[PDB]
Amino acid sequence: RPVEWVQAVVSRFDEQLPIKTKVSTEHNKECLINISKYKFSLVISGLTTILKNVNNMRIFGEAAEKNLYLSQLIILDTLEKCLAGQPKDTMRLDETMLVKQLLPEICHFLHTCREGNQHAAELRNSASGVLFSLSCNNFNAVFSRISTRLQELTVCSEDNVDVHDIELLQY
Amino acid sequence: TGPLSLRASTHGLVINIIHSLCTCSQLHFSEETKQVLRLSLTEFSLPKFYLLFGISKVKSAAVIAFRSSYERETFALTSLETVTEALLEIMEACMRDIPTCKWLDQWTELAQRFAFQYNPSLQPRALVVFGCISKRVSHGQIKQIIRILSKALESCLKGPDTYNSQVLIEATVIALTKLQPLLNKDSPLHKALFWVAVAVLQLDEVNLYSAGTALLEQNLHTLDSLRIFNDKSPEEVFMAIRNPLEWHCKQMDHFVGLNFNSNFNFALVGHLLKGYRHPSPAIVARTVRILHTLLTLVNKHRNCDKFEVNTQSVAYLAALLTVLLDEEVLTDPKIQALLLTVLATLVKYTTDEFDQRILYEYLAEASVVFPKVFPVVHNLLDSKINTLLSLCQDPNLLNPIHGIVQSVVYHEESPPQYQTSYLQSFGFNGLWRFAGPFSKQTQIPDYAELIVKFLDALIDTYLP
Repeated sequence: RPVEWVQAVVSRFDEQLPIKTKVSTEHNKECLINISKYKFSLVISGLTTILKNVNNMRIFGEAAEKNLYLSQLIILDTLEKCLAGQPKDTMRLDETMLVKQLLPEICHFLHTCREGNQHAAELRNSASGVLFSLSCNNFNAVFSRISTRLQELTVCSEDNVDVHDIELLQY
Repeated sequence: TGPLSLRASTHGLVINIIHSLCTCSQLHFSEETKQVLRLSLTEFSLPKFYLLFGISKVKSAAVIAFRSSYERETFALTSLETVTEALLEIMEACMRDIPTCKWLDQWTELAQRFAFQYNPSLQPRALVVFGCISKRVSHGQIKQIIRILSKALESCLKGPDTYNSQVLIEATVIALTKLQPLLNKDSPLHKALFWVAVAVLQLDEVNLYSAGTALLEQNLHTLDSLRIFNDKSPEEVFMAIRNPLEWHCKQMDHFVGLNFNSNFNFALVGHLLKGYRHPSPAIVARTVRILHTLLTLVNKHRNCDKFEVNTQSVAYLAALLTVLLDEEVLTDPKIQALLLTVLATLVKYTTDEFDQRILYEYLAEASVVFPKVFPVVHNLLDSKINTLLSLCQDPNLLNPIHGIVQSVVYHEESPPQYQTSYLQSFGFNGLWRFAGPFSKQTQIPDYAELIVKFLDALIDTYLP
């Protein structure tokens, strides 16, 4: 079935990211965008899965954080292009949990604070860009998140969730 | 036959025979005859005729003819054809000046007696010799050849040892090949043998495939020379001769999965498609010539030019394209589906860069042109494309692959228009099975009894 073909496409994009042949993976990336033009749901779900796995993966060594920086930059820009090219028509509706699955890593690993700014200042820029291009479609989940955390500010003054959550209102 | 010494002795015998044939005053030949015999002696001295005679690696036959003083290689009947034709040339050249020598009559009788009686060690050779030498043939002789073919088929079916009967089948086919042009044009057999040829192509044996292709080639050339194609298509006359005994051929078509009833030209291309998987390239070139002459006949029947894309001629263009696609030309879904299946087979089996590239670039366009019937050929390219999509680092191959992927992903809204089993709706199935590579077992497929019954019905209708 062609779903096996598209999953092979996404994995064929994927294997370069444990490493981090350039022209081949560039053609693969533009093919990813062309497929995400028609059906982006499974593409986005797979990209969330891959990005969550990569950022969740714990590796060490100077070349290892260089690899993480380069890989996360690549994933962020590819996700940005696929998110921007998605509305070929007026199709704004996305599943709320699919946004919510995308939500936490983007909302935290660049916006708990300025994280790795000497390398990840532009990563923060790219995260803000994908967050804007997401909230132009389905901001209502994020808006509900903002309301719920403000409600969560109940009593105790020992809360640092504002830099984690309220600052997201900026972008 | 035999060890090195006897084969070298046979070669020395041939050389001494020609040598004494030219250097004797008893025969008093002409000068030009002596010239052609002198040429023949030189051509037998060549290493090519060493390899024909089975002696390889040996510099001098005369040295090892006497080597004691001081079987591994197989034998192929085409070498015997070349040797017998050379000897026939020599014998003809010498009998031209000799009045009423009657040598050829004696040799034909000596061939006839050994050819038509049962002897497994000698009958395959005697059949080929009688084919090459004879200058006349009758209905009874060729029908005896067909009966011998049928009996060899039955013996190959019942017997575990098959090589001996296969050799006889191959010799039978090439004897038919040599004997067809001498036959009178009024015999219907001139057409009927065509079906016999494709029957051999169903027997998926390498030497049998080569012999069937040779029979088909000479049949097409001779039958074109007798001008039966002047007013009629290759479709019409062959279904006219296959009209009575079609029931057995109906079971045959059900088993092979290719119906000549519905689509004649796409049936023939399915058979001839195995030629590209033959190991020897000469058979490949012969198949190309077969496709070319059929394309010319089909196009000139409709008074168009060569390379003219139309309904009937599109299959030959698809086959020859490896060595445009117009929807307005090909409106029917069945024909365009079969056209897609041909390309899917050729991309599945062939594994060379240029051909898979040109066929992928052709196939991407057909996905745009014919998206509804394009799922039918999905599975035939399901694995291979994926494998390339995994490990093709060359951009030029993966770009049409990406185009095909995007074209299918866009058009996934309506699967149930057609399925991969739609080909089983009518007859055509296994067109990917029949174009597969040659099997190592090379065992004859049963339904060969149906071939036996088919040949028997041929004899029963046309001989008496």
